[PDB]
Amino acid sequence: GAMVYVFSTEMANKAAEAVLKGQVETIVSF
Amino acid sequence: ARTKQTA
Amino acid sequence: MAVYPCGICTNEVNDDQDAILCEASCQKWFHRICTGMTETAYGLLTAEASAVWGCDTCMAD
Ligand SMILES: [Zn+2]
Ligand SMILES: [Zn+2]
Repeated sequence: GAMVYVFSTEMANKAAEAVLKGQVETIVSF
Repeated sequence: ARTKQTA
Repeated sequence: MAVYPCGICTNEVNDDQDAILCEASCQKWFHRICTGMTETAYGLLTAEASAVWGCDTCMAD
């Protein structure tokens, strides 16, 4: 896709832990 | 994201 | 002399090291360890074709 989702290290680390727990959703805003 | 693990 | 000096430590970023490109802005390579990024976050960002990472300096801007 054309969209680009930008992660900080903090966000990536947090996302990663959630993914392992099956929490895969993040809410788009801008 | 582009890493050293990127295929 | 390094071709891709780490954005944090300034040592060469080699192909056999975990490292990520600041695609958000500055386009320097950064060793995963230098950034404080976990192995799991690194594998996740690698697998996310639509995701890019930004270093702390670039994200703060
Ligand atoms: Zn480094
Ligand atoms: Zn940067």
